[PDB]
Amino acid sequence: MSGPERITLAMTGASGAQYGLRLLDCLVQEEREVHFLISKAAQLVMATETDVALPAKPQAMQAFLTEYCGAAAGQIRVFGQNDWMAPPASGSSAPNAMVICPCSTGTLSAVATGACNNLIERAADVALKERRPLVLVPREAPFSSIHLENMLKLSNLGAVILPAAPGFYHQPQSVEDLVDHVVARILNTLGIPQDMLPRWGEQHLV
Amino acid sequence: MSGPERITLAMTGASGAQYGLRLLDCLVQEEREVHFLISKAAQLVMATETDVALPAKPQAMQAFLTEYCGAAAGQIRVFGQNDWMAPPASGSSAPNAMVICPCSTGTLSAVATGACNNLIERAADVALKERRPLVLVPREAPFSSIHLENMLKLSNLGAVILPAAPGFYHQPQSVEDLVDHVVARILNTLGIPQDMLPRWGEQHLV
Amino acid sequence: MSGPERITLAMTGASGAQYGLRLLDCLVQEEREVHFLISKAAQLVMATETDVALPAKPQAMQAFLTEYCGAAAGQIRVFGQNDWMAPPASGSSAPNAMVICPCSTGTLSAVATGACNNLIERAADVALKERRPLVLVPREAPFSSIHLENMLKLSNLGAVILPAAPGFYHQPQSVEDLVDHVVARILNTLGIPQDMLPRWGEQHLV
Amino acid sequence: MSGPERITLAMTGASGAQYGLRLLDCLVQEEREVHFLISKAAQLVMATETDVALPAKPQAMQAFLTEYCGAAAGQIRVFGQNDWMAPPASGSSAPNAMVICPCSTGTLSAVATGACNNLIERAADVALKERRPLVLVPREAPFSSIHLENMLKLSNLGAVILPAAPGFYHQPQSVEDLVDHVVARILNTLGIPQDMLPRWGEQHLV
Amino acid sequence: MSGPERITLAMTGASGAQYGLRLLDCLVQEEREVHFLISKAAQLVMATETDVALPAKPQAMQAFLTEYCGAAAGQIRVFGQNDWMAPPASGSSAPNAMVICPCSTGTLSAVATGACNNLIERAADVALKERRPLVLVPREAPFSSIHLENMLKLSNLGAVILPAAPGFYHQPQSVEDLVDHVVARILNTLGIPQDMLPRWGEQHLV
Amino acid sequence: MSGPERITLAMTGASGAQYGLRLLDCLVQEEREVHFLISKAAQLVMATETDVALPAKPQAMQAFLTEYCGAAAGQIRVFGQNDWMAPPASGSSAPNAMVICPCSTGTLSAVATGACNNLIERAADVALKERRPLVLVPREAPFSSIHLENMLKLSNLGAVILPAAPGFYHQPQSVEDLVDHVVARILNTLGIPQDMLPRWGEQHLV
Amino acid sequence: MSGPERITLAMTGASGAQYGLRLLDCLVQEEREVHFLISKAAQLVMATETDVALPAKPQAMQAFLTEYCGAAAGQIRVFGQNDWMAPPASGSSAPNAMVICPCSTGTLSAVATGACNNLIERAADVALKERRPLVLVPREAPFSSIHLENMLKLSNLGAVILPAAPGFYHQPQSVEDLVDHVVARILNTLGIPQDMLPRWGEQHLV
Amino acid sequence: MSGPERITLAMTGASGAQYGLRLLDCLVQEEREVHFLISKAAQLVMATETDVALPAKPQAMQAFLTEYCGAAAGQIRVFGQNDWMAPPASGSSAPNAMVICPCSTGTLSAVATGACNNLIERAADVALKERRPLVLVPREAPFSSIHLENMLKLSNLGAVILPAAPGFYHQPQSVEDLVDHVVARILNTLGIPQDMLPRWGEQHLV
Ligand SMILES: Cc1cc2c3c(c1C)C(C)(C)CC=[N+]3c1c([nH]c(=O)[nH]c1=O)N2C[C@H](O)[C@H](O)[C@H](O)COP(=O)(O)O
Ligand SMILES: Cc1cc2c3c(c1C)C(C)(C)CC=[N+]3c1c([nH]c(=O)[nH]c1=O)N2C[C@H](O)[C@H](O)[C@H](O)COP(=O)(O)O
Ligand SMILES: Cc1cc2c3c(c1C)C(C)(C)CC=[N+]3c1c([nH]c(=O)[nH]c1=O)N2C[C@H](O)[C@H](O)[C@H](O)COP(=O)(O)O
Ligand SMILES: Cc1cc2c3c(c1C)C(C)(C)CC=[N+]3c1c([nH]c(=O)[nH]c1=O)N2C[C@H](O)[C@H](O)[C@H](O)COP(=O)(O)O
Ligand SMILES: Cc1cc2c3c(c1C)C(C)(C)CC=[N+]3c1c([nH]c(=O)[nH]c1=O)N2C[C@H](O)[C@H](O)[C@H](O)COP(=O)(O)O
Ligand SMILES: Cc1cc2c3c(c1C)C(C)(C)CC=[N+]3c1c([nH]c(=O)[nH]c1=O)N2C[C@H](O)[C@H](O)[C@H](O)COP(=O)(O)O
Ligand SMILES: Cc1cc2c3c(c1C)C(C)(C)CC=[N+]3c1c([nH]c(=O)[nH]c1=O)N2C[C@H](O)[C@H](O)[C@H](O)COP(=O)(O)O
Ligand SMILES: Cc1cc2c3c(c1C)C(C)(C)CC=[N+]3c1c([nH]c(=O)[nH]c1=O)N2C[C@H](O)[C@H](O)[C@H](O)COP(=O)(O)O
Ligand code: NA
Ligand code: NA
Ligand code: NA
Ligand code: NA
Ligand code: NA
Ligand code: NA
Ligand code: NA
Ligand code: NA
Repeated sequence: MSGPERITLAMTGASGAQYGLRLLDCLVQEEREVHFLISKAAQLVMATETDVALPAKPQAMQAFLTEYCGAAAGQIRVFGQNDWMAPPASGSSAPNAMVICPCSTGTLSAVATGACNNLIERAADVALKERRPLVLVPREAPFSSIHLENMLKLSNLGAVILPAAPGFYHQPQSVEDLVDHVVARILNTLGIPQDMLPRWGEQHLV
Repeated sequence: MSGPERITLAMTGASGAQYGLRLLDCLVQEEREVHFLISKAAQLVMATETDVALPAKPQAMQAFLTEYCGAAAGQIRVFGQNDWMAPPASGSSAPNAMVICPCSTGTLSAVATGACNNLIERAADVALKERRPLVLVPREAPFSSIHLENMLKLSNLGAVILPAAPGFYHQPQSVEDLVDHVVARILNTLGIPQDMLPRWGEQHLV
Repeated sequence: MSGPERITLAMTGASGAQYGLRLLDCLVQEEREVHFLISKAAQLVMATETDVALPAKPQAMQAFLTEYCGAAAGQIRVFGQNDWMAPPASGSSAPNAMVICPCSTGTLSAVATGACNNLIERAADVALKERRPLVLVPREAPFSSIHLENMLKLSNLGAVILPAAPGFYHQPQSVEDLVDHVVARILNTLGIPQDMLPRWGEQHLV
Repeated sequence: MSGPERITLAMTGASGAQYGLRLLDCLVQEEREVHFLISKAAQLVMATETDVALPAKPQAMQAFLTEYCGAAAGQIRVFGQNDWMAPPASGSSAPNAMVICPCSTGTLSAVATGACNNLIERAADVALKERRPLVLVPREAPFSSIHLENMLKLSNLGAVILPAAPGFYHQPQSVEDLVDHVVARILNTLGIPQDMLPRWGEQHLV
Repeated sequence: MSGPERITLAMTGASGAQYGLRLLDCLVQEEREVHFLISKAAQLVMATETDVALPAKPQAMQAFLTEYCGAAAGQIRVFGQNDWMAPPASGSSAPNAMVICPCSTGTLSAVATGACNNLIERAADVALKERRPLVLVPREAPFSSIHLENMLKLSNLGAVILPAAPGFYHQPQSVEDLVDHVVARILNTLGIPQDMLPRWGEQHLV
Repeated sequence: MSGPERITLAMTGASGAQYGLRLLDCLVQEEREVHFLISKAAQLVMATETDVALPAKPQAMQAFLTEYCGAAAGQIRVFGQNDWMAPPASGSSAPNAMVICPCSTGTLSAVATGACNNLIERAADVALKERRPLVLVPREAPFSSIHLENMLKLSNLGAVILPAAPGFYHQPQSVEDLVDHVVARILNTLGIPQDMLPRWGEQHLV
Repeated sequence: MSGPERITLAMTGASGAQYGLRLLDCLVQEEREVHFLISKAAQLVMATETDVALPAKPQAMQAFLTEYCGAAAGQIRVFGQNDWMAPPASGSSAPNAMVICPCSTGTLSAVATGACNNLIERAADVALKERRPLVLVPREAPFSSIHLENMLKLSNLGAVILPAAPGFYHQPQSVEDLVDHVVARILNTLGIPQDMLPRWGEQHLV
Repeated sequence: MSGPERITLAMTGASGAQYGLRLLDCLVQEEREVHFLISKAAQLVMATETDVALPAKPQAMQAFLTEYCGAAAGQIRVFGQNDWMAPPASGSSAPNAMVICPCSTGTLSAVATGACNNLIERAADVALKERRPLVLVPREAPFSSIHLENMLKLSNLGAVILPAAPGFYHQPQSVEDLVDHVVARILNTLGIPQDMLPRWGEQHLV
C-alpha cells in the first residue's frame, strides 16, 4: 500500500461540500481508514449545497456515511467536535495524514494561530507538532491579506495549501469532472493512487 | 454607467482559458472598451483547453474576438507583447482597471517583483504605481510559499487576489455555471453589473 | 445621497453602548438601511451601562429598535450571531460599509487574525476581502501591545481604527456632547452628513 | 505612601486639557511633588478648550497652578521647554514617574523616535533609558498606522499607552465623570490611591 | 467637476519652486480652492531659484499669489506654519486632497515618522489618518536609504510618492515643458483635468 | 532501488559543466530515468569549458547523450526550454527529484522569485509546490547578498543548496577527483548509491 | 587621473535618453574607456525621444557613437545583450564602475532580484558581488512601493540610487541645463571631474 | 604597491588547507607582511589533507612557514589563539586586510554573532568594527539555512563571502589549477596583483 493507511478528513464551512464527499468516497475505495470530522457550519453548507441528508449525531452520521460510500465496518470513524478522547486530539495517537476539505477561512485562521477550539483545529495542531501531513483546501474569493498571511505561515511550516481551483486541461465535461481534478490533486499530494488525473507528459519523450 | 469604462484584460498561461473568454464576453455585453493582451503561453493554453481557433497576430486576433463576442468596431483593442506604445504601458495613459485572468504563477511573480518584461507585466506595474484597480486571477494547486508570498505582497499593496475557486452554493449544473461564478466575482470586484450571481441574503430581513 | 446606502453596524462587548445606539439613531435619521448585529457580551454591556431594555431574540430586537429610532419598516434588519444566510456573511452580498462600535479587544483580535467565529467577525472578514469600508471603534485603556499590533495590522490593511476618544474642543456640556463627537467622526469617516461636529477652520481665510 | 513621590506631568497639544488639570489636582491632593511641563501647543489647547487663564512664563505659571490646586509651597515645580538644567532632563536626576497627558501625536512621534527636541521629549527619553515609569495619554481619532506603530514601539519598550477613552460602566452623569474615569486609570497605573473608580468585582465572591 | 474641489498645496524646501508655482497656477485655472502653505526653507528656495518676490507674512502673501495667479477672491487661502486653527490641522475639517510640492527630505521624514512639528507636517498627518489623498513630490539626488525607507513606508500607507523626474517623451523644448510634465502627472494623480500631457496611446488601436 | 527512479537534471549557465555531465553519467549507471534540460547559456558554457560537442536541438541532443553515457533507449529524455507539455512542467506529472547543476545565479534568482520563464524554472517551481526534492548547485564567487538571500529563502523552503565546493579530505589527485566529490554529495543528498565518496568515520568505533 | 578609468554605461528603457548620451559624451571628453550597453527597449526610447539615428548592431553602433562623441579608437566598446564573453559579464574582469542611465523599473527589478537575464543585468550583478561602484538612474513617476522596495534593497547593498531629478538652483535656461545637472551628479558620484555643477558654498566662509 | 601592505591570514578547520597555503605563498611573493593565525581544528585538517608537517607552537611554526614560502625575516608573523597582545586583537592596531581561508562554519558562526572566543574570531570582529576588509572563504556542502543566514548577515555588513568554488573556464588541468582560481579571486578581491586568472574579455572589443 502506497500512502497513509489512516487519514483524518475534516470538513469545515467553506463552499465545496462535493469535494469532501468525493474525497471520502475515493479514500474508502482505496481501502483507507478515515477519521471523519465535520464542523457545525459545514453541516449547514452540506444542507445548502447538496441533496445529502447527513444525520447530525456522530453515531448516525457514521452509519449514513458507511452506507453512502459502501465502506466496510469500522472503516469510517466519526468523532464529534469536542471528543478530546478521539485519536486526532493527541500526538501520542497512531500516525494519520490530515486533510481539511473544504477549509473555511475561519479554520485556516485557527490552525495558523493555534486556537485549538474544537477537535478539527486541535487535530491540525497535533499534525503540525508531530510533523505529520496536513493538507488544507481553502475555498474563498478574493483571498484577503488576512487569508494569505495565514496560508503562507502554514505553508512555511510544511502544510500543503491546496486551493479548490480545478484545472481545465483534460477537457472537463461536467461539474463532477472539475471536482475530480481537485480530489485527484489531494490524493496525489497524499501519495494515494488515483486514476482521475493522468500523469502529465508521461508519454512525452522529446 | 457603473464601474470602469475601459478594462485592460490580460490572459496569461494558467489553466482556465474559459474564464478569460467568458469575462471578455461579459465586458463586451456591458458595453465596456477592452484592451486585450494575451501571452504566448496563454495562447498555447487556449489551443490545448478549448476549441477556440485564436489567430496569432494582433490584427487578426482583434478581428476574430470582435466577431466572437459580437463587439462594436474598436470596442476590443488587441496589443502585442512588446507594444510599448499601447495605452497600458504608461501611467500617462487614460485610466483603466486591469484584470489578469487567468494569472499564471510566472506573471504573478513578475508583477510582485516589478520585472516588467512584457506589456502585460508593465501594464500591471503601471496600474500599481497609478493606484488603478488590479485584479489577479491565479489558477494553481498547491499554492507554494513562493506563490503565497507574491500574492500577499500584492494584496498588501491593494491588488485584489481572486483565485479561480468557484463556489457551489447556487446549485451549479454545468462547467459553465462554475465559470460564471468566478466571472461574476470579478465583475462584482470591478463594480460592473452582472446577473449571474445573486446578491446573498438580499431578501433576508431577520 | 452621499455615503453608503447600507451600513452593517455591529455592537460588541466594550464599554460605550451609548456610542452604538446614538450612531444607529443618526444612521436611521439619514435614511440609511442598517444591518444590525450585536454580540452576547455587548447585550450584557447594554444592560449594565444603560436603561435600554433590548429584547434578546432578533425578531423582537428588530421591533424594539425600529420603535426606538423611529425607523421605517425594514430599514433596520437584525441578524443573529450564527445566521450565515444573512447578507454580511458573503462577499457576493450587496456592498455595505461596516462599523463595529464599540469594538471589544476580543473582536479586534478575531478580525485581525481572521477567526470568523460568528457573523460579526465573518462580516468584517468579508469587508476586508471585498475592500469595502471597515471602521473599528475600540474602547479600552491601557491599549496593550497585543491590542496595538492587532490595530496596526488592520489599519495597514485599510480598516479605520477610530478609538472612542472624544475631543473637547467644542465646549462639551454633557455626556451626550462627548458621545456625539465620536459618532460625528464615524459619520465623517463613512462620508455621511452630520451636523454635530463643525468643519474645523471652515471660516478661517488667513 | 504608595506609588511615586515625584511625578513629571507633561501636557502636550492634544484635546483633553481637562484630563491634565484634573490629574494635576489629584496628584496635589495625594501630596505628591509634581514637575509640571507644558508645550506651546498645549497652552493654546488650554486657552481654546477651557476657561483657565494659565500664565505664560514658568514663574507666574507656577504661582497660578499652586493657587488653582491648593498646593503647598514648592509642591508644584514648573520648568520651561528648554530648561536642560531641570531634573527631568538627566537620568542622574532623582527618580520620577512620568505622565504625558494629553499626549499629542507629535509628542508620541518624538518619544518613539528619540527626537528629544524639548524638555518634555527629553524627559521621556530619560524615563525610558532609566526604565522609570512612562505613561502616554494620546487623544486622537482615527489612529493612523503612523500613530499605531509609534504606540506599539513604545508599549513594547514598557511605556503604558493609555488613550483618553473613558469607560461608561459606572453610570456617568457629567463630562467631569468621564474625565475622572481616565484620571483614575492613570492613578491606578501609577499605583497612587484614588476613590473615583471602584475596584471592579471586589464584592463578587462566586 | 472631476477631482477634489479643495487642495492643500504645501511647498517645502527642496529645489523645484517652479513646480509648486506652476501647480498652483493650474489649480487656480481649474477653479479649485487652494489652501497654500509654505515652509521657511521653501521661501528661501523661492528667493534663490526664481525671480518671484513672495511676501513673507500670510496676509500679504495671499494678496500677492491671488494677483500672480489671477485667482478669485478667497480662492487662495494662505496659512502660517503654526496656525493650528486652519482647516488642514484637524481631521474634523472639510475634506481636501493634499500635495507637498516640492517635498524636502526633511518634510518627507517628518510625515513618515508623524513628527507634526508645523502645520504642513500636521496637515499630512491628518490626511493619512483620514485616508484623504496625499501626494509627495521629492526632489533629491541621490536618494539615500533613509530617504527611500521613508518613501516606502508612506507609499505602503497609500501616499503617492511622485518624484520631480520629468519625462522626455513629448519632445520638450524648454524648462517650462519639463516642469509641465511633472505638474501634469500631479493633476492626473489628483483626478483634475489637464491638457499639458497627452493620453499615451489613446489613438493606438492595434 | 534506493532513491528516486526519475530525476529532472537541469544544467544552467554557471561554470562547472563537468559536474552536470558526470552527474548525468552516474545517474545513467544507476539505471535512473533522467529528464534532461539545458539552458541556452549552459550550452555556451559547455562549448567554452569542455570538448563535448553537444547538438543544439533536443532530438539530436538526446541521441548524443544516450551514446555518451551508454544509456538505454528512452532512459534519457531531453526537453526544450519552452516545452510546457513535458512532465517537469506540471505538478500532475509523475514524481521526480530535481537537480540544477550547475545552477547559475540567474536561475537561482528565478526559482527564488517564482519567475517560471522557461521549463527549467517552471519545473523547479513545480518541485517546490509539490514538495518534491530540489537540489541547487550554484557556482559563483563571491556570493553577493543578492545571491545569499535567494539561497536562504529556498533553503528555508526545503530546497538543498549544495555549492560546487569540493572537499579535499580524500587526497584528490586530479580535476576528476574534485568533480566526483561534488557529484557524490549530490547522489548522497538524493539517496542514490555512490562509491566515489567513502562514509566518513564508518570504521571508527571509539 | 581621478575616478575610474573604465566605466560600464548601460542604457535601459526609461525616458531620458538624453541623460545617457550626454553622460557618454562627458566620459569620452574625460578620456575614460566606456563599455557601452543598450537594451532593446532603450533603443526604442532613443528613436522616440531624440533625433539620434543609432545603428542596431554593435559593430555599427560602435562606429556611430565614436563619431558622435569624437572618441579615440577603441575608447568606446559596444557589447550586445547576450555577449557573455564581454568584460562586464564576469567578476574576473578588470574593475569598472557601472552606471545604468536611464534605469528602467524593469532593470531596477532585475538587479534587485538578481535575475541576470541579459548582459546589462548580469554586469550589475557582477558589480554588486565584486563591490565595484554601481549607480542606477531611474526615471519614473509615481514610484510605486514595488519600485521603492527594489531601490531600498539595492541602496542598502551600496548601490547609489540617483533619480533623474534635476535641481533648479543654478538658474537653468534650457533642457540641456537640466540634463547637465543630473549628468554632473553622476560624475560627482563616480569621482570624475566635471565643471557643469559648481561646488555649493565653496566661497562661503562664515 | 597596490592593495594592502599587511594581511591577517587566518586558517580555520574547513577542508581546503591547500587554498590557505597557496594564498600564503602568493602573499609572500607579492612582498606583503602576513599575520598568520591557525585554529586547532585547522592544524588537524592540514595533517589530514596534506603532507605539510606544520609545527605546533607559534615560534617553530613561524620558522617553518618562512622556509616553506621563502619569506624574508619578519615577513610572516605567527600569533597563537589566545595572544590578545597581537596586532589583530585591537582596532588601535595598524590597518590590515583580513582573510579567513578556509573559513569553517563554526568560525563563520562566531564572526556573525560576535563570539570573539579566540584571536581569529576577535580579529574579524575588529576588522568589522574598524571597517577594514574581511574576506571569508567557506568550504561546506550543503550550505544549511544556518550557514546561509550567517553569510548573509556578514555580507550585508560588507564582509566578502567568497566560497571555495573554483571556476572551470580556463581549462584547468590539475588540482593546483583549481586551487589557483580561488586564490586568484581572493587576491583580486584584496586588490593585490595576480597572474593566475586572466582578465575576462579584456581583448574583446565588440
Ligand atoms: C454556512 C455557510 C458559511 C459560509 C459559506 C456558505 C455557507 C452556507 C456558502 C456555501 C453559501 C458560501 C460560502 N461559504 C464560505 C464560508 N467561508 C469560507 O471560508 N468559504 C466559503 O465559501 N462561510 C462562512 C464560514 O462557514 C464561517 O465563517 C464559519 O464560522 C466557519 O466555521 P468552521 O471553520 O468551524 O466551519
Ligand atoms: C502551456 C501551459 C502552461 C501551464 C499550464 C498548462 C499549459 C498548456 C496546462 C493548462 C496544461 C496546465 C496548467 N498550466 C498552468 C501553468 N501555470 C500556472 O500558473 N497555472 C497553470 O494552471 N503553466 C505554466 C505557465 O504557462 C508557464 O510557467 C509560463 O511561463 C507562463 O508564462 P506567462 O505568464 O507569460 O503566460
Ligand atoms: C460584559 C462586559 C465585558 C467587558 C467590559 C464590561 C462588561 C459589562 C464593562 C462595560 C463593565 C467594562 C469594560 N468592558 C470592556 C470589555 N472589553 C473591552 O475591550 N473593552 C471594554 O471596555 N469587556 C470584555 C469583553 O466583553 C469580553 O472580552 C468579550 O469576550 C467580548 O466578546 P465580543 O467581542 O463577542 O463582544
Ligand atoms: C492647537 C491645537 C492643536 C491640536 C488640536 C487642537 C488645538 C487647539 C484642538 C484641541 C482644537 C483639536 C485637536 N487637537 C489635537 C492635536 N493633536 C493631537 O494629537 N490630538 C488632538 O486632539 N493638535 C495638533 C498638535 O497640537 C500639533 O501637532 C502640535 O505640533 C503638537 O505639539 P506638541 O506635541 O509640542 O504639543
Ligand atoms: C534653502 C535650501 C535648502 C535645500 C536646498 C537648497 C536651498 C536654497 C537648494 C535649492 C540650493 C538646493 C537643494 N535644496 C534641497 C534641500 N532639501 C531637499 O530635500 N532637496 C533639495 O533639493 N535643501 C535643504 C532643506 O531645505 C532643509 O533640509 C530644510 O530643513 C527643509 O525644511 P522644510 O521641510 O521645513 O522646508
Ligand atoms: C556563457 C557564460 C555565462 C556565465 C559564465 C561563463 C559563461 C561562458 C563562464 C563559464 C566563462 C564563467 C562563469 N560563468 C558563470 C555565470 N553565472 C554564474 O552564476 N556562475 C558562473 O560561473 N555566467 C552568466 C550566466 O550564464 C548568465 O547570467 C545567464 O543569464 C544565465 O542564464 P541561465 O540561468 O538561463 O543559464
Ligand atoms: C519603449 C518605451 C518604454 C517605456 C517608456 C517609453 C518608451 C518609448 C516612454 C519614453 C514613451 C515613456 C516612458 N518610458 C518608461 C518606461 N519604463 C520606465 O521605467 N520609465 C520610463 O520612463 N517604459 C517601459 C520599459 O521600457 C519597459 O518596461 C521595458 O521592459 C524595459 O526593458 P529594459 O529594462 O530591458 O530596457
Ligand atoms: C578536523 C576536521 C574538521 C572538519 C572537517 C574535516 C576535518 C579533518 C575534513 C577536512 C575531513 C572534512 C571537512 N571538514 C570541515 C569542517 N567544517 C567545515 O565547515 N567545513 C569542512 O569542510 N570540519 C569541522 C570543523 O573543523 C569543526 O566544526 C571545528 O569546530 C571548527 O573549529 P575552528 O573554526 O576553530 O577551526
Ligand atoms: Na480555545
Ligand atoms: Na526585463
Ligand atoms: Na471558528
Ligand atoms: Na533636536
Ligand atoms: Na513636535
Ligand atoms: Na515569465
Ligand atoms: Na534568466
Ligand atoms: Na567568549
